[PDB]
Amino acid sequence: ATLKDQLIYNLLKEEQTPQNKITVVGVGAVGMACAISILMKDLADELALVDVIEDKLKGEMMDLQHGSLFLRTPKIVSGKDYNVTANSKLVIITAGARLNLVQRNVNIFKFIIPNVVKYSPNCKLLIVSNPVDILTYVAWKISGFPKNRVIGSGCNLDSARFRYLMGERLGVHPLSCHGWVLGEHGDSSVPVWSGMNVAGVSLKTLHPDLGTDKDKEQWKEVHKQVVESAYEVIKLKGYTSWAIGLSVADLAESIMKNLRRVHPVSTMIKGLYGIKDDVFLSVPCILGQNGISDLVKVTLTSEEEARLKKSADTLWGIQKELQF
Amino acid sequence: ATLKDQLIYNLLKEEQTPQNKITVVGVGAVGMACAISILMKDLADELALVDVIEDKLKGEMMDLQHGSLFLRTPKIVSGKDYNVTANSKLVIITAGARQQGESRLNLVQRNVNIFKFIIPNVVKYSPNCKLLIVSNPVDILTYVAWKISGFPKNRVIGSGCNLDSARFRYLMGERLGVHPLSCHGWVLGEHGDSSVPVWSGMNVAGVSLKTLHPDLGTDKDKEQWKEVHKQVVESAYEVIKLKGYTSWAIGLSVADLAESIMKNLRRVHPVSTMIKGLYGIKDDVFLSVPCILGQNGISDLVKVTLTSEEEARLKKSADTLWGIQKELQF
Amino acid sequence: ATLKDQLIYNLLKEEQTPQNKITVVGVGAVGMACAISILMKDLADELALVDVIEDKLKGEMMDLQHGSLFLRTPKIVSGKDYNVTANSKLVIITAGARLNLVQRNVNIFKFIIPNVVKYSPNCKLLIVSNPVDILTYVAWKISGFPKNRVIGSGCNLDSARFRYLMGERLGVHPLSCHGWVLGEHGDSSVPVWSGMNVAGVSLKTLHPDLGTDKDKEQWKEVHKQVVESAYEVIKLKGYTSWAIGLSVADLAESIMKNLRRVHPVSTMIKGLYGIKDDVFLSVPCILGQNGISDLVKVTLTSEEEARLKKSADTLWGIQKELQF
Amino acid sequence: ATLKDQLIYNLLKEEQTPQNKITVVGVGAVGMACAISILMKDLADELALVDVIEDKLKGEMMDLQHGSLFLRTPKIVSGKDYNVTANSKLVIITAGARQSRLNLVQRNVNIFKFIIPNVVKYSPNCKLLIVSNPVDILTYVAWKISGFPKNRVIGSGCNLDSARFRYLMGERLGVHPLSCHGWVLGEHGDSSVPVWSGMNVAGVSLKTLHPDLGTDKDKEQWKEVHKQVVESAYEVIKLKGYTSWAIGLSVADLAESIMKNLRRVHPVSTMIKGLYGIKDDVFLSVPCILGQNGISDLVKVTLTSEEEARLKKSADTLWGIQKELQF
Ligand SMILES: NC(=O)C1=CN([C@@H]2O[C@H](COP(=O)(O)OP(=O)(O)OC[C@H]3O[C@@H](n4cnc5c(N)ncnc54)[C@H](O)[C@@H]3O)[C@@H](O)[C@H]2O)C=CC1
Ligand SMILES: NC(=O)[C@@H]1C=CCN([C@@H]2O[C@H](COP(=O)(O)OP(=O)(O)OC[C@H]3O[C@@H](n4cnc5c(N)ncnc54)[C@H](O)[C@@H]3O)[C@@H](O)[C@H]2O)C1
Ligand SMILES: NC(=O)[C@@H]1C=CCN([C@@H]2O[C@H](COP(=O)(O)OP(=O)(O)OC[C@H]3O[C@@H](n4cnc5c(N)ncnc54)[C@H](O)[C@@H]3O)[C@@H](O)[C@H]2O)C1
Ligand SMILES: NC(=O)[C@@H]1C=CCN([C@@H]2O[C@H](COP(=O)(O)OP(=O)(O)OC[C@H]3O[C@@H](n4cnc5c(N)ncnc54)[C@H](O)[C@@H]3O)[C@@H](O)[C@H]2O)C1
Ligand SMILES: O=C1N[C@@](c2ccsc2)(c2cccc(O)c2)CC(O)=C1Sc1ccccc1Cl
Ligand SMILES: O=C1N[C@@](c2ccsc2)(c2cccc(O)c2)CC(O)=C1Sc1ccccc1Cl
Ligand SMILES: O=C1N[C@@](c2ccsc2)(c2cccc(O)c2)CC(O)=C1Sc1ccccc1Cl
Ligand SMILES: O=C1N[C@@](c2ccsc2)(c2cccc(O)c2)CC(O)=C1Sc1ccccc1Cl
Repeated sequence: ATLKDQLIYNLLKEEQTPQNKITVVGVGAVGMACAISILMKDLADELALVDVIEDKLKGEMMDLQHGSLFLRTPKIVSGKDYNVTANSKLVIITAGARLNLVQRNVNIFKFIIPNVVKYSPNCKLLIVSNPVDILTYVAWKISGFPKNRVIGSGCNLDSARFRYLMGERLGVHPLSCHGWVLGEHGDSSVPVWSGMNVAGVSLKTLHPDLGTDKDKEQWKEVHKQVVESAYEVIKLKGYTSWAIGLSVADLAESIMKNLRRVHPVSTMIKGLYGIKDDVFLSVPCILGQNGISDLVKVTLTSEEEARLKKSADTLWGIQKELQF
Repeated sequence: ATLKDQLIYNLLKEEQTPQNKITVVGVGAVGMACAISILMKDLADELALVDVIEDKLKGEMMDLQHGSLFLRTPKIVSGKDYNVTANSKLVIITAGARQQGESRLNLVQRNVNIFKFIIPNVVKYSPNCKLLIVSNPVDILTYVAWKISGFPKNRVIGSGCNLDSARFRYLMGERLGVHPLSCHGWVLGEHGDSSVPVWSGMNVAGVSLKTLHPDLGTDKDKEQWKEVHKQVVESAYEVIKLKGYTSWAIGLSVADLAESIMKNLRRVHPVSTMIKGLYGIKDDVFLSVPCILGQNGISDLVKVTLTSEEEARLKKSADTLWGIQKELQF
Repeated sequence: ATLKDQLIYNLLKEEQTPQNKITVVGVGAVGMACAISILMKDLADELALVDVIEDKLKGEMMDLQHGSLFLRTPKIVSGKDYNVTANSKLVIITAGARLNLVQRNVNIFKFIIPNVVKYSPNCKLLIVSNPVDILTYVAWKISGFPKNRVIGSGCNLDSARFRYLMGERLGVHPLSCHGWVLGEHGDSSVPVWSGMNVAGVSLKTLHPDLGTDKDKEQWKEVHKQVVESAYEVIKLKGYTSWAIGLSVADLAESIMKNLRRVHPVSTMIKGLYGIKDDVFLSVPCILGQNGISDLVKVTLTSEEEARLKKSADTLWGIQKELQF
Repeated sequence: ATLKDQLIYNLLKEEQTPQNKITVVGVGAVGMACAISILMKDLADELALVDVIEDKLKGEMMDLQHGSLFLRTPKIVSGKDYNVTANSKLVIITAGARQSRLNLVQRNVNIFKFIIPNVVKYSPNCKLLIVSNPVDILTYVAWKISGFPKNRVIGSGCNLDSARFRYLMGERLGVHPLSCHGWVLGEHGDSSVPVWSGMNVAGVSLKTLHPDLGTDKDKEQWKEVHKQVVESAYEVIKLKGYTSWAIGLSVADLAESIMKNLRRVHPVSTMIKGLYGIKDDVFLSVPCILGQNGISDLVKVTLTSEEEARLKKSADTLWGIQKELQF
């Protein structure tokens, strides 16, 4: 007659599978920022963590667990073995180590993806690890999931940084500053000037020289600052964490709560802008409980299409040379 | 005109003084976990960050700012200068660099020295703020914050046993298969190794565990519930061994205190306060008891009936702390 | 091609079922208060409303729908026909008359409960309609559900009001004021004085007269004022809504997110306190994804135990005369 | 000693002036919906309720207070006397009672003549958020009676109109209303203007994709989406007898920008003199930046000639009513 048995009468031991489980793969600075943002948004009833460094993994798990009083996620687990990830709705891959980088990371996915698939055959994959557009393709390929269930973080953070910088210029909350950065994540991303607006007032229409060499106000600087800010953050603190974690949590929210909000994420663009290769790039997608159910067909200028087409060529050039 | 002027007509450019500003001093692992938890709880309309390492400081600020789309804290600032902290309602001190293997005395003297410059700068720019001390040793450093600031007792709060208690309830919830929220239990006194678990208060739904199980908390306990408090101490060392530091649990616990304070909730939390006049304690020491927290900081405290042995452990901590504190120079 | 097909490319069209659906039966003052609170707590991805008054029902649905921009519940439906309630995790019954009260609400349930079960066989039932302890038994009896999946709102509001009044006297937030009102909802509930505490400090130990007539401070009136308050709110306002909505939403949060928090709700207490009859009364219960998995065995004084057994006799006396 | 004093030692006997206080004037269906939504969004540390029906007011206060355990707003107060409203940051006016119009007007002006001065006396530094109808006119009336600068007098205006529109838009497109952008401006209600040029998803102009958007020759008749916005309002009233939830939610959204100084852009009613050839003191909805000082800025929407003419017509009609009011 334990104290537990004296205190509590059990009606059923009928344990059941977690209903809204999320797994993060890789407990580096990016993965843990994703984890804490996810925990604080009450998106999962069970959170699983996986990594190859066993000590760091257990220690992060316990540190999260010790915050359980202040959370609404009743079960947090971790392990190197992927059985802990079983029955995840969403699995978020951040594992890496900050063309060498590709095959290096391709070998890693060859282990991770099949294990993820093994234990959550019907999950959505959200790839954050870089190069994210290539690695989203790699995951799509290895897992054999339909295109809707393999999502890259893509230009989600790029766009968010853009909207912050735009809001600073205008003196307006980023929520009310709209603008899309599409295509290849990072250096070669495309700011779609035609979609930039506040309250439906297109900045292109008011300012027809927007984002061109002529522009007297040099709004191209804003997109340049998006990439410059990324290098400056790494220069200053060594890594990026908070912003990517907050943006991934926002994607997870749409997926887990089947919101059908639209986000700039990396999806297979074969069939658009004259691209015929099996490659992934960022366009606005509708996110929900089976991942990317729909995408928005943004009208690009000839110069913008050309930039996406060049990225798709560069990326297929790397991908045809890959060993699976 | 410029594009901004063509787009937006300005009605006025007046005023602009923060209504719910929080400052965090020290942007290490603890500081930044406090910052992100505070931001995701929509507690502040402005967050200020302060450190001595200028590069790190600026990059941490930027990193938070780039997540602005996903938050409702419209202004994040940072700087080595305390002018960025002006008009803070709450100022959280997580500065000092964590202990290696170094001792308490070495930690004490280095962090006392750090506070001698931090605290007056905080007081200058935010004379009416509540101060929340997290840096270790927390009970001593809360005293130090109080002595230097000249603040009344209600506005100097030490994180104290708030994390100890959170871990205790976590562990208690594990053994019982109940959410920590519904497992009640208080760890009081000196933060860390010497903390006191108050067995008589441990309950679920108002049912005293001690009443059900009289051996609870004793050596004669066949179920060794006394290990639950031991594991609170053990789990802390273990986390530090495994990942090198602690961040998430302390950050979450601190954001909870900040919530009570900023929203004037008058919830009861176990935090360190100036305890002179209780438990036959006569010296100026800060220890954790259950404190009502709100917009004036600690407005009231709960008088917990302690056992002879629990009273003795607190008095012992008070004697030891004061022994250190009398030999400090200001 | 339509504008939609011009703007949006579909990957997959097949309609997925809701992951976290809740139904509210009865769109009166209580039902809609439950709904708004549930909606502002982000507990459901689908909300279904049912009533017999078709106009009021449609209008209430539309009114919620028109607030969709400010919510995170992407689908809101209504109907007199229970097919709109299909696949609910949780079904909350607030339909009824605001002995005669019993028989006529029993006749309503003979139609409601089978229809609920038909379309959501694995749902948790949460009963709010009065008299709640009797009607919870009625719902259990008719549904054929196991007892863990039939939950009466019970003493959850009574305890919430008790903690509010306690907080006012002590000048402490009700969250930090702990105290349990158990047994039969309403006039015959039992305040468990031994459990009343702040920070683990027993009020009864500090103030032995607590809950007796000898008490100079009349702490016994705190429990009486719980009952007086209910009647007073009705006199002043005509009904109660907000408090009960909020309390139901809190129960729903533990159920839907599997929190395993303890709440005072109505459950089958046969086998406890000498009770032999098939009756439902409030004890502290652990709430999660399977409804009530466990029960806290509160130590009650001789008088408290007898008060509970008395209620059980009274409730069975009524129950045995009912026609199903 | 008392139980409280044996349990609790007091360090200071309080009490600060209220720091994040909101008052709601009028505890009808709309005001109580505003109240619950504000409470569930943790926007205030003190909520004050005012009305002229004593019993109802006291009963609503108690009902809310009884849910305190589940809220984070530690002080909820009410009264017919406006001393209970002292030091509010934001005062929300939903007083009047449900419906001619000029009847509703001069009737509600008589009400405002008592309400507004009382509000001003106890919170001279508050922002006013007017919800009561006709909202554009009644926002003008609160502005004039108060003597407040125009930045602190905000009308709910076309906020609800724009949210209904976005709901309808999202229903058509199979997208969440958050990702469906579109603005309904001008006079709240029957005469509101859908700005077809701003209507977009992901910055893709639906007008650019479909130049017939919002026109008569539109083969998909997207004009009906605006008509449905107005038809929706009549339908709700017919079906349930009043509107509450949606307006409450939208108002709470405005309160959040204001109390948290977010500087988000919302379609609210503001003094529009000097724009679109409007020369009178009239309040019409345009996109406004909302923060701790109310409306600090407004967005200059480029309107078609027909859009501008509709705003001008509302302005003339509104001014013609306003000029005749007795204060
Ligand atoms: N798409 C975007 O917007 C962003 C992408 N990223 C990417 O996130 C990735 C990680 O970033 P950091 O956390 O800063 O690196 P990190 O070095 O701090 O952490 C990486 C983690 O991956 C783990 N790991 C390595 N191999 C593994 C394996 N086979 N299985 C499981 N875990 C394994 C490591 O143990 C380590 O904990 C990088 O690829 C980085 O480029 C970074 C931020 C922005
Ligand atoms: N009370 C509790 O339960 C706590 C649980 C965890 C940690 N607690 C303490 O937080 C502090 C800080 O922990 P952390 O892990 O964040 O230390 P770091 O070394 O990583 O970071 C410290 C920062 O402190 C900064 N620092 C250092 N000096 C200064 C000055 N003079 N002003 C401002 N900031 C300063 C320094 O640059 C670092 O950025 C340490 O005393 C821990 O024992 C206490
Ligand atoms: N358990 C608690 O703590 C409670 C606190 C407050 C209310 N409690 C009870 O909720 C119910 C409902 O109270 P409410 O104030 O909401 O009554 P209303 O009259 O406003 O609404 C009842 C609705 O119930 C509808 N109704 C009536 N019959 C039906 C059927 N057969 N199916 C569906 N809906 C039905 C009817 O049309 C109304 O719309 C009643 O038994 C109250 O005693 C008890
Ligand atoms: N702007 C929008 O989009 C709105 C959409 C919905 C409704 N909107 C208006 O809110 C108000 C109130 O609507 P509601 O439906 O709540 O009317 P009620 O009759 O139920 O409530 C009115 C309350 O107003 C009170 N009242 C009446 N007079 C007073 C005075 N003088 N002081 C304080 N309170 C007063 C009265 O006693 C009632 O309690 C009305 O003008 C509606 O057209 C506007
Ligand atoms: O923000 C980051 N930091 C990384 C980076 C920064 C500059 S180039 C790559 C990065 C690099 C190394 C380590 C690390 O943790 C992150 C990884 C990454 O993809 C990003 S987002 C980014 C990067 C470049 C341009 C624009 C953007 Cl929006
Ligand atoms: O959890 C922690 N980690 C620290 C620690 C852990 C064991 S002893 C001190 C710590 C130590 C060293 C570096 C560092 O960053 C933190 C600092 C600290 O106070 C705590 S909380 C703690 C510590 C000991 C016993 C019980 C508790 Cl609830
Ligand atoms: O608070 C209420 N109001 C009702 C009531 C009130 C007095 S007796 C029954 C009620 C009555 C009529 C309409 C309605 O919506 C609710 C229904 C009900 O159960 C409650 S809770 C209650 C009722 C009596 C004593 C104690 C409590 Cl905690
Ligand atoms: O939604 C409502 N209901 C009211 C209404 C409806 C049709 S005309 C006025 C209304 C009317 C009567 C009573 C009442 O409580 C509300 C009050 C009101 O302003 C609105 S919003 C509205 C009204 C007309 C067209 C478009 C909109 Cl977005």
